[PDB]
Amino acid sequence: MMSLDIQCEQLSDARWTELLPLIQQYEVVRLDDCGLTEVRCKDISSAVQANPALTELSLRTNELGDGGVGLVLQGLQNPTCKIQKLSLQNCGLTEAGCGILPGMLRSLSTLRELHLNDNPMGDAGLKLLCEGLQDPQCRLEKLQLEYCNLTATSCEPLASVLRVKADFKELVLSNNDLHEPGVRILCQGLKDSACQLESLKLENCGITAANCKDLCDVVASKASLQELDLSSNKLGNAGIAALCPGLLLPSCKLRTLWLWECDITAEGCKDLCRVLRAKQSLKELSLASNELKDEGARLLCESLLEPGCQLESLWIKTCSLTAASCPYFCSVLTKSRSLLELQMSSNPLGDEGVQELCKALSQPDTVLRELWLGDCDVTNSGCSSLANVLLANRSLRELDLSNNCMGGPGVLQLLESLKQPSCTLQQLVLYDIYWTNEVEEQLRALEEERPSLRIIS
Amino acid sequence: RESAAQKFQRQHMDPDGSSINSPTYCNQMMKRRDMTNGSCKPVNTFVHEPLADVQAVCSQENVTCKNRKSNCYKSSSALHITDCHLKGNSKYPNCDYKTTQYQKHIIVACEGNPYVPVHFDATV
Repeated sequence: MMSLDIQCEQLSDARWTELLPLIQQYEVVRLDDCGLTEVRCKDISSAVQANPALTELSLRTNELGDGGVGLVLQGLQNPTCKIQKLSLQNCGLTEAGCGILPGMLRSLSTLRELHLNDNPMGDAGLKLLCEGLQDPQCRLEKLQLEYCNLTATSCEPLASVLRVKADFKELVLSNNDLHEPGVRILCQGLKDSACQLESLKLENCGITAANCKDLCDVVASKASLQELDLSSNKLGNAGIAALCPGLLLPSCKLRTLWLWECDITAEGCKDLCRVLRAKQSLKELSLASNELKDEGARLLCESLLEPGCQLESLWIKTCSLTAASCPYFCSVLTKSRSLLELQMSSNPLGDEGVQELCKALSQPDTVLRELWLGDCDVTNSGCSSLANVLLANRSLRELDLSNNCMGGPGVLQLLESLKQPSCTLQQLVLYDIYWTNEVEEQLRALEEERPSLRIIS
Repeated sequence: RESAAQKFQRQHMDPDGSSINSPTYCNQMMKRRDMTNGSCKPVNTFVHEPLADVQAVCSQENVTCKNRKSNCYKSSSALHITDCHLKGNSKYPNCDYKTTQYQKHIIVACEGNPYVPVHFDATV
């Protein structure tokens, strides 16, 4: 087994020619953000053509262009090619270079994972893609087409593909404006599909509340669904209400639910809490960028304390939460033995809110491992309370305080606690906090005292 | 080990760069400039002006830093900037950013000798 993995490098002709023999022999070749261009795709094509062991080829984030992409796909058509995973993400693929796709997909019968995200192929390019995907020999488990300039006209071709395939595990069409009617067509294709779908991501696709009865039908039809991402869509409370009945089915084993920025408010959060209380399988939930408000937060906390809830990660960044909701999180941090990660950044908690949280965390029997309190209007006056937490808490490993109102004095109070070798914290995050060279010296002195301590800025 | 002045250039200086044609600019730059290591930097600004131009700001209008420090300076002219905002769909190690461009005055904190930017305070 041989693997090569390059991330973020400027490959000179010198450093490049070195790799050619490797690319001709290795099972795994990843050349991501390596400044590759079309000038290098013939090397890649030749190398790959002579590589019967190659199973993964990733060239994400390189300016290959249509010619470069064309040359690469050409080299993948040897009866010897064994490739299973292919990524041409962000490679400058346009509709102009998609004419080759139908041929490539017909011959690559070993292909299981295809990443074409961030290529502006558009609907014309997508249709050519689906002509390949339609080929009986094309059997993908995973397809990623995030941000490819697709609209509603692409939905029928995609739906037609889903109906006749059975191996699909993951589908991402995020950041394409499919619109309400396009999303309905897609859902219908998923329902009619025999595929045991595990992951579905449709962020920012023009989904509305009107689509939510169909998405409910989709969920119900896929007992294998583990991850559902409907973020950045105007679902609203009504949309959530139409969605929840499917999430509540005994057969639903959803593990991750991403609902970032879905125009959800308190009552919609209420609908979801019903799901939290009944679905022990649900481990990760994001409601970030929704105006849940304190009432919303109160509902979550009460649900989190129910025996039926085993939530492990909760994302509630930018949810209009104030100090008034913090007593309810206290009860959670004190009682819940499942919550390990709590993202509450960009909420106007203030010193009050954070001081309250510190009260619960200043006990040694908590389980919380990661807490984000960035941009929560925390000042120097809240840092002594945080300092105490760092002394007394025996679970917290990471604490994020980026983008707050504190300065050197506040930060210094935190460093003092970290001087103690018994402190549990492994990582303190302080982006965009300004302290003078004097504090920095105290900061770097600590880092050399405790090399295992990560302070990020 | 890097000086504050070096850290400022790594995190905020991209004289020749441009984001107007590249919606994935921030995704590349935040990763390349070591600002997605261990945690996704929530927000960041890149300045597309000559280094010497940004440094000249320390010799321009004195203003108060957001934390009330007094060693902050506002640029006399609006500069070309790219803002990077972490998207709510992000979960480390996956850091997805929204890229936006503006031409605005910048406010930096200057320290040490020579007197150069050591902190990006704001855009106005």
